[PDB]
Amino acid sequence: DARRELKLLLLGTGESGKSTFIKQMRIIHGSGYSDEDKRGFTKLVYQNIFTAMQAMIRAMDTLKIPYKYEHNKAHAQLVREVDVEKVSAFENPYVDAIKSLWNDPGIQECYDRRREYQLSDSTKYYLNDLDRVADPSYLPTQQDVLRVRVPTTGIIEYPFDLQSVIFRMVDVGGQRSERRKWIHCFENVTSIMFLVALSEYDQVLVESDNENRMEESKALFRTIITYPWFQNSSVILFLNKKDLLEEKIMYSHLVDYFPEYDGPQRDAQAAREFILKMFVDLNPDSDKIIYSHFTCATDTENIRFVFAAVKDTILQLN
Amino acid sequence: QLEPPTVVETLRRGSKFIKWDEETSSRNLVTLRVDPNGFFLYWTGPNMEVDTLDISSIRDTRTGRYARLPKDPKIREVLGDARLEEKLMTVVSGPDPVNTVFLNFMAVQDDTAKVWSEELFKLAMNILAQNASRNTFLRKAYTKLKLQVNQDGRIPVKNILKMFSADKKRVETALESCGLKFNRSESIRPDEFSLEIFERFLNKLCLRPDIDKILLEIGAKGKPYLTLEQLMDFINQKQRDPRLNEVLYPPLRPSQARLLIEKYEPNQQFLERDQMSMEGFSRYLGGEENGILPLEALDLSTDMTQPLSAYFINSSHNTYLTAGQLAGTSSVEMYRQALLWGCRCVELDVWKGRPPEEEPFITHGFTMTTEVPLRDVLEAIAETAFKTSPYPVILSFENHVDSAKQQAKMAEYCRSIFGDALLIEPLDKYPLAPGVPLPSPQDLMGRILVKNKKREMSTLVNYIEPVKFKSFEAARKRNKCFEMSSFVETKAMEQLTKSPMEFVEYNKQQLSRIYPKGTRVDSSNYMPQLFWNVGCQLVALNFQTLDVAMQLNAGVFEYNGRSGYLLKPEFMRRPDKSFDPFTEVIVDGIVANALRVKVISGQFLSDRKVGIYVEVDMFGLPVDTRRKYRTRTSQGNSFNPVWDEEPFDFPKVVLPTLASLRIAAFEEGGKFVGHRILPVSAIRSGYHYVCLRNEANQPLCLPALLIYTEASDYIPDDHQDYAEALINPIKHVSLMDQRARQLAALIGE
Ligand SMILES: Nc1nc2c(ncn2[C@@H]2O[C@H](COP(=O)(O)OP(=O)(O)O)[C@@H](O)[C@H]2O)c(=O)[nH]1
Ligand SMILES: O=P(O)(O)O[C@@H]1[C@H](O)[C@H](O)[C@@H](OP(=O)(O)O)[C@H](OP(=O)(O)O)[C@H]1O
Ligand code: ALF
Ligand SMILES: [Ca+2]
Ligand SMILES: [Mg+2]
Repeated sequence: DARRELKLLLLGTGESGKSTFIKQMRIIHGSGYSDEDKRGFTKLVYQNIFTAMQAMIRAMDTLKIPYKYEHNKAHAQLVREVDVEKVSAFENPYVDAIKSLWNDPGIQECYDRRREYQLSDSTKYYLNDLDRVADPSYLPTQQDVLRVRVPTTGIIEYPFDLQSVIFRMVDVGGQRSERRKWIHCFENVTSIMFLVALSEYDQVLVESDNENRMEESKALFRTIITYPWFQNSSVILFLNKKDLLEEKIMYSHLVDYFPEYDGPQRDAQAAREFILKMFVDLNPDSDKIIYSHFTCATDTENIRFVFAAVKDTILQLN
Repeated sequence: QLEPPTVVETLRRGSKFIKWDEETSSRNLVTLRVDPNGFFLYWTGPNMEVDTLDISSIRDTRTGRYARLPKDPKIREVLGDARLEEKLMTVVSGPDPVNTVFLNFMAVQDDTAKVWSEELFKLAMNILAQNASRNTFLRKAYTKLKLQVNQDGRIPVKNILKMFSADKKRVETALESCGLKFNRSESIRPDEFSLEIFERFLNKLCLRPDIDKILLEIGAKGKPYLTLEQLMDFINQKQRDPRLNEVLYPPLRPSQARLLIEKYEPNQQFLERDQMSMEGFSRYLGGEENGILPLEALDLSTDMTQPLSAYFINSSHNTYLTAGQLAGTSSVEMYRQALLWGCRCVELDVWKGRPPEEEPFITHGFTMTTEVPLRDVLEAIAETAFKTSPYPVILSFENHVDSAKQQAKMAEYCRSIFGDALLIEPLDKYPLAPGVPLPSPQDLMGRILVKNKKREMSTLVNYIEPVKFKSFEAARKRNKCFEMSSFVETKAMEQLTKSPMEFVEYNKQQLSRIYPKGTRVDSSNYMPQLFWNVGCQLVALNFQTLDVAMQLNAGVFEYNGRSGYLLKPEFMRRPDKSFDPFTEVIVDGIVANALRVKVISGQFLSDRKVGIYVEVDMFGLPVDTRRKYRTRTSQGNSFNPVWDEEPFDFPKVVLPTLASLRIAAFEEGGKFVGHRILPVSAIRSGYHYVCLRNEANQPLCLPALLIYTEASDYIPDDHQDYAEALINPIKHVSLMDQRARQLAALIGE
C-alpha cells in the first residue's frame, strides 16, 4: 500500500543500452515477456536483418569492395530495393538471398570494417543464426528480444514494483536532437544511471561522422553530473558492452584513438578501467562518489547481479 | 501502403449514362468520364456544354438499392425491378452535410454502375488527393479550364477571367505576354494551352517578391542561381522538424537533393550543373515533399489496441435535425452524412408510434419538427456506418418507447438490419466484470454498439450501459468500465472547474458523453476542446451547424485516417500518472513545445478585390489556448497579398499532443475565406503552403497561404545554457579542459 517511490534516469549517448537495460528490468523485476509478447518482436527482428544487410550493401559501394561470387550482385540488387518499413515476413527469395550474401567473403570483409559506417551490434548475432529465423513457425527467444534494435525518442517512464521500493525509471533518446527534451524529466531525481558503450571507443557518431562516440559520452557525463537538479542525486555509471570490448580490443587498439593511454594492447581489462578513469578522474566541478559497474545489458544474470547491488546503494543513501 | 488516387481505364475512356432528374425530368444521354488525375467527374449534356463535378466535393456514391429511385412515373416510363435497379448511380456532393445536391445517372450497360460508384468513392475519399501539394491544386485548376470548353472544344478566355476575376486588367496583360489570346469574346485552342504555358501565365500574373526575399535570406546574393548544397542546407536546417531523431528521420543526402532538382528545375542549363532557379525553387516550395504535414499524421498510423475509453471519439448530438431544435426538418440523410464524415456516435431520439401502423419514429421532444420512421434510419446506418471507417459505431439512443410490442420490434429491426455487426453478447476476452477494461477499437472493428437504458432493447446493451452519475468517488468504488454517463454542457462545466483531475482519472477507465445545453435552440455549439482537456471521449456536437466549434471537430478527426478515434495523450490514459489540466507551467515527463507561426503571403484568396486578414489561433489546454492573433488587413489585394508581419509566438505549449493550431483567412468585413486545423505535435518547420479548406474541411483549390513555422521543443529562459551543453557537450567540456590546461604552468607545485 504505502510504498515510497524513487525516480531514476537512464541517460547516455545513442545506442548504449538504455532500452535494453529497461527490458532486463522488465524481465527480472517487471511482468516479463509471454510468448504473446515475443510474437510482437518477430517483425522487428526481420527488419533488423534487412536493415543490417542493406547497410552492408551500400558499404560495398562506399568502401569499394568486390562481391567475391558473381551471382551475389543479383542478390544484392534484390535486397537493396526493399523498403524495410513494409517488411513483415522472411520468406524466399530473400532468405536465400541474404544467406548467400552473408556467406560472401566480400560481404564478410565489409563486416570486418563496420567501424567505418553505421552497423548494428546484433548483426552477427542475427545473420549467423538465419536458419532458426527463416523457419516459418519461428518464435524469438528472450535473447532475440534483448538483441533487437528500436531507436527511442522522447521521454518514457517505466515503474517497477520491487518489494521494498518502486523505481520509476525514465528511458530517453540518446541522440543529440533528443537531449534537448531531457530537461522535462529532471525534477525530483533520486539517481542518474549513466550508460556508456565500452565498444564505441573507435567509433564516430551517427549524427556526426567526424566526432568520436566515447569522446561525446565522456563529455556528456562530465557535464550532466554537475547540474543543479543533481545536487542530492547519486550517480551510478554503467560501462556497458564489456563483451564487445573483449572482442574488439584484439584488433582495434585504444592507443590509436586515445593517445593518452598508457596500458598494453589487446588487454581488455586495462582498457575498460582507463575508460572508467577517463570519466570520473580529475573533475574539479564534481564532488560526489560515482558507483561504476562493468555491465553487459544483453546478459540477464550480469544485470540481475549488477542492479540488485545498485538498489542497495540507492536505498541506503535515501 | 496508402496508395495515391488512380483512375481506372473505364473512367478515363468513359461510359454512357442517362442523367435523369427528379425535379425538371430532364433526360440527357451523356458520356461520363474522369480526367487522368482524378480531379473531376465530367459529362457533356445540353447540346454540347460541359458540366463538371469536383470530386473533392463528393460526399457519397450510391448504387443498387441505395441509388435514389425515380418517383415520377413519366420518367420511369422512359426508363422501365431488380436488374433495372442494378444499373443506377446516385452521386451525392455538397459543401456541408445539410446542403447537398443529388446527381442521378443510369447506365445503359449491365453491372456498370457498380464500377463507377465504387471507383468514384475511392477517389472521393482518397487522402493524398485531399492533402495534395500546392502544385497539384494548381494543376487541378489547369484541368478545370481544359475541361470546361465551349461547344466547339476551345477554352474560352472568359473562364480564365472568371477563375481569376480579382484584377481582370492584370489577367489580360498576363495573357498577352505569354502570346495567348486576351479578349473576352474569343477562345483558345486546347492545343495551344499547354500546362507549361499555363504555368508561365501564373508566374507573370502574380509576382512573388516574398519568394525573392526568401531566396536572398537563404544565401544567394547572386540570386538567379542556387547550389545543390545550399538547397540541402536550407532543407536540413530550416525546413526540417527539429523535434525528430536524426536516425529515424535522417537528414537529406546530396543524392536525394539532386533528385529534387531533376523533379522541379525547368532550366536545363541549371539542371546540368546541379543548380536551382526561382522557378524550380518556387515549384519545390509547393511540392509533394514540402508539405506542412508528414503523411504519418494523416495516415491511420495510431495505436488502436488500447481500451475504448482511451480515445477521443467523433460524436453527433441529435443527428436527425438539419437546422433548428424547436422548428426544423428531421432527415434520415444526416445519419448518412454524419457517418460518412467519420462520426462514430450518432444519436436517435426514438418515440412511441401512433395507433394506425404502430411504427417507432424519430423526432425532437414533441416540438415543431418533422418526423422520420426508425426502420429507415437503421437502414441508412447499415449502409454508411463502416463506409469510411472500419471502427465501431456507438448508437446513442434516447428511447421514449414504453410499449413492449414496439420495443421487441425495434430490437428485431436492430438485429435484422445490422446482423453480424451488432454486438449482442460480450466478447470472450472482456467479460462484464469488475476490474475489466473496455475492448479496443481494433477488437470491435465493424461492430455496432447500442447505448440504451436498462430496467428486448436492454439485452443488446453490454459495453456501453448508461448510468445516472452520482460522483467520481461512487464510480471509483464500483470500478466498472462497461458503465458510462452522459453530461449536459453546463453540468460538465461544473465538474470541469471543480473536479478536473478526478474527471481525467474517471475518463481513464470509463466513458463520458457530453452534449450541448437545451437552451442552444438554434443548434449553437460549445467548444469541444473544453472537455477533451479532461479526457471526455464522446463530446457530442450539432453537425448541421458549421461554426468554429464544428470546424475544429471536423478538422482534428481527419487525422488518423478519418477513423473517428483519436488516441488520447499518454498522461491522460496511464493510471499511474497525474497532472492538473489547468496547469500554467510545464509538466515533468511531458515534453512541452514552442511555436512560431508567421503569415508571409497568400494567393487567389478571393474572387473580388478586397482586403484580407489572417488569424492564427491555438486550441488545447487552457494554458495552451491562445486565440487573439491577427494580421493587418491587406490593402484591397486578393491575388497575392504579402503581409510584412511580426511573428505570432506561442512560447510555451504545455501539452502539444492535445494542442491544435488553427489558421484562417477572412475578407475585410469578416466574410469567411478558408481555414485549416493543424495538429501542433505534427506540424513541420520552415516555409510551407497551407492549402486552405472550407468550413466542412473540404479542400479548396486556389486559396492558399504561405507561412513560416518554427516548432521546436521547449527550453526555459534560465536553462538555455544548460540545454546547449546537452546537445553539444564536446564544445563545452573542450573549452573547460583547455582553460585548465592553459593554467598549467601558472599553478605549478
Ligand atoms: N553485444 C552487446 N550488445 C548490446 C549490449 N547492450 C546493448 N546492446 C545492443 O546495442 C543495441 C542498442 O541498444 P539500445 O538499448 O537500443 O540502446 P539505447 O538507444 O541506448 O536504448 C541493441 O541492438 C542492443 O541489443 C551489450 O552489452 N552487448
Ligand atoms: O437532445 P436534447 O433535447 O438536449 O435532449 C437530451 C439529450 O438528447 C440527451 O442525450 C438525453 O440523454 P441520453 O444521453 O440518455 O440520450 C437527455 O435525456 P435524459 O435526460 O432522460 O437522459 C435529453 O433530455
Ligand atoms: F540510440 Al537510443 F535510446 F539512445 F535508441
Ligand atoms: Ca436527443
Ligand atoms: Mg533506446
